[PDB]
Amino acid sequence: LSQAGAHSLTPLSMDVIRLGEKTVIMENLRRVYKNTDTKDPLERNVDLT
Amino acid sequence: GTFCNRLEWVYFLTSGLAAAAHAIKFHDLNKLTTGKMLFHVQVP
Amino acid sequence: EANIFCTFDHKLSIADVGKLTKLVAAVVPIPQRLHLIKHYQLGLHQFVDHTRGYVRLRGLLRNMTLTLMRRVEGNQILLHVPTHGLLYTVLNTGPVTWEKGDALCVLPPLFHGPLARENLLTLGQWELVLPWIVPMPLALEINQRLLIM
Amino acid sequence: MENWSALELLPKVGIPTDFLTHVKTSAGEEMFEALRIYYGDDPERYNIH
Amino acid sequence: MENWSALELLPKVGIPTDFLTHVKTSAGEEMFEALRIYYGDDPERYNIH
Amino acid sequence: TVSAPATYGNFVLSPENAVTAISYHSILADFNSYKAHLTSGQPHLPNDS
Amino acid sequence: TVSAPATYGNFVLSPENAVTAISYHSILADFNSYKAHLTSGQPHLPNDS
Repeated sequence: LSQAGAHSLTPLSMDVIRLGEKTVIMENLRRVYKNTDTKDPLERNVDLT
Repeated sequence: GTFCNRLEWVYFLTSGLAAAAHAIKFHDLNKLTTGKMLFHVQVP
Repeated sequence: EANIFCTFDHKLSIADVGKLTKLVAAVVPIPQRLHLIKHYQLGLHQFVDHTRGYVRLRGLLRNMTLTLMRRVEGNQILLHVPTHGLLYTVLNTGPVTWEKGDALCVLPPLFHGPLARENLLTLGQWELVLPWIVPMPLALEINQRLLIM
Repeated sequence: MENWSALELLPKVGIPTDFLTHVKTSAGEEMFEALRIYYGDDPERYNIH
Repeated sequence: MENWSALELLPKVGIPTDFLTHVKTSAGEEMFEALRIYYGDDPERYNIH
Repeated sequence: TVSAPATYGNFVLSPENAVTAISYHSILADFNSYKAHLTSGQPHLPNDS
Repeated sequence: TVSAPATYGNFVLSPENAVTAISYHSILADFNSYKAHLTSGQPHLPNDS
């Protein structure tokens, strides 16, 4: 699978955070659901009883 | 006594309120009725 | 004092300013004789009421002040009250002929019979109704006829 | 409605307009389809929107 | 009553848009006036008179 | 022997006429001569469109 | 200390703007850019008026 594909690489900018030598990319998805129709699946309706 | 000679002056573009504005001089507002801008947008 | 500025809460399109620009030197009634006035009390539309009395409209109109319509420029009206004595010009839409020699009076308008009901200004519900300018013998004739009635 | 300001303001074409009857006789007897007659100097051409 | 054929036909300068809320909410709740909200593709822009 | 026009005289729309056709639903024939004679202040066109 | 626009936005109408203004009572700003981008076919302007 890793032998299959992923040949070249390109640099691009984003933002990361460092937590216990683990760097993880922070991301938000407002630009993919800005003026769209479907609801953002991170916005959720939880329900207690 | 003497005259109230201590008067001073203020300008528009010296004020920072022009940062909220886009000042445009155009000598025919009296011949102008409305000013419209119409926007077209497709949705993703 | 003399030049009276009115306004509009609604925008005028090109049709509205087009039918306003043929209303220059028309006499309109103003009840207040104030300076910064508003367009809902302009004209007789706030005072017109069918099945209320023509004589009431007649008395309030002869009690109302009169002014001349000149120079709209877009959301502005520039009413000017005519001074007493000086020559002015008038433009009537009341379907009645005139004469170089007679005098005039101002009466609440009647229906002529074609029933147009469009005095070339309407803003939503609000409309403009113009007082008829009537030559003196017809004015005293309609006055005496409503008195006999 | 035909804006007669557009006629009173635009440069026209010089024509020796010759017709047999009088102008007012052709006018009031309605040979044409739309007229616009002012007997003074109408200032309605001067204001543009 | 504005000429929407004149909007769809004439060349238009592009922008990065920013509506505060979602744009269909702004259309359905009238932040502006004369909102042409046709779905699909209406070919009524083609015929010119 | 009389000298007749050998073909129909062609009428062509100006590119300036096209914008008035789309936007304002009207055509003013020979628009550029009107604009030039208006700018120059000349009141009478030397010829008709 | 920041920069500031030293004078007002001097904006003026074209001659064909004046002709459309007297004819059809309307102004379409930067008319020549609209006409040139319409004849070329590029449907996106660089800037507005």
